[PDB]
Amino acid sequence: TNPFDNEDGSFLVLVNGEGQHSLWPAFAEVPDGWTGVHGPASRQDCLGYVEQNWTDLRPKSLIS
Amino acid sequence: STVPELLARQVTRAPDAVAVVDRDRVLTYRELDELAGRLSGRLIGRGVRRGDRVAVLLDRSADLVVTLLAIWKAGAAYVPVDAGYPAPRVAFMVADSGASRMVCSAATRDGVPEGIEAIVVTDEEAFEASAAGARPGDLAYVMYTSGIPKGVAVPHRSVAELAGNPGWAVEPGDAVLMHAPYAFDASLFEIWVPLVSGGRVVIAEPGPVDARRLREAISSGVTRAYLTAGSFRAVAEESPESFAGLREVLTGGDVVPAHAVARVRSACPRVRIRHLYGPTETTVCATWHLLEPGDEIGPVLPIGRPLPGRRAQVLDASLRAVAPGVIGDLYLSGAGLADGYLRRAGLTAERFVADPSAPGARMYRTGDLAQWTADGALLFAGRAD
Repeated sequence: TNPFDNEDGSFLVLVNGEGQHSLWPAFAEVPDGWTGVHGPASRQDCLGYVEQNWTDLRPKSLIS
Repeated sequence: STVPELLARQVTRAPDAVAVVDRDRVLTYRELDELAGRLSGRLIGRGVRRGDRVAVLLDRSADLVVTLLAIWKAGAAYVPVDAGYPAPRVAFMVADSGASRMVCSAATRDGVPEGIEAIVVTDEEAFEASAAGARPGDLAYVMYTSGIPKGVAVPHRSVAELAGNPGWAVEPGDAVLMHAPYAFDASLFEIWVPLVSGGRVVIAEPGPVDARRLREAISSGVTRAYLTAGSFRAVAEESPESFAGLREVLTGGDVVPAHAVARVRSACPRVRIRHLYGPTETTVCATWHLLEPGDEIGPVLPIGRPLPGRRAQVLDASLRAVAPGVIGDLYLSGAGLADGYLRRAGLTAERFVADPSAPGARMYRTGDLAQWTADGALLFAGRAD
């Protein structure tokens, strides 16, 4: 099963310098340039954090 | 960069070159620029501001190309709507996309939803020509892909990387046939690639392009044409000689069997055959496979190698890179990524994920399976589902 689609998987939410959010399987090392900000949690819980906390898809560089 | 910036170089270099040919209408590069400037002036005068979305409901025509460029000059992003969509689908796309104004023609005027400002492209207005100018981080278009259609928000930077890619190899003498719906991103090759290259866009006569219309288009000077996989397969098996005289035929989307390509090569030895692969989320195509004139396709048609400026990874369920000959999950990175899905941050964050090979970068999870060949091509291995 692809790790990003596993509804029973454990996931992180990551954020980069542009404010973009990413789901991430908790078993995998977080890539450079990304910071974990939520989890480990369920896939739906992680999606909820993103929906709540990512309010503008626009890159933070674009805004300023 | 932006396509308008790239387009501006061709207007400066060869202003009297042909840019767009419609049935009895021929627009030069300079004429196209001036028309787009006037319509842009109208948009600015109506209160259009940077980042606004403007829907477009037009049949393919010279007026269409002008409209897309005008929206870009006003700093806005166009939301392309096919005039043949049912009204509820049109209403949904306009509402989901956040478009407050919609450019139409007399013929399409009745398709503008109630409560949405209709802007009739052939109407004059008093506003002077004016352009705010496109910027690479600003949005360029929102194209919908499906259960329910979702809007893929693509920035100018990604459109220009695709349109200006040196691999297209489109030159000023080229003439590209335009018949794909502008609601689909194959239209980015048919419209913007030739215009950033100095060539001309040839608007196909109304109705589907069949083998006969293709032969006729070639006789009139068309040198490159994209067909959907279904259309390519039909013409290849029934009338493969109809591609004769093209410099390059392109195809992609649905599956294309190697047998279809071999039939074309046998009938048309000098035609370049290009297979395109990629989702709307990565602007038209992320990988491609080119069959040079005289060369014979193997038993399998690859999806090919990443375009210049792009990268692909094939990872296993642990996110580890696989060796050649191993089927894994295909991820696309580098140039051409969309910003994400409008109004859908969760979906963006699950499809557009952190890229372990590029600091701070994203990769798009295609949902397809692939394997590498020993020499760095990709073979499709089906959807993960």
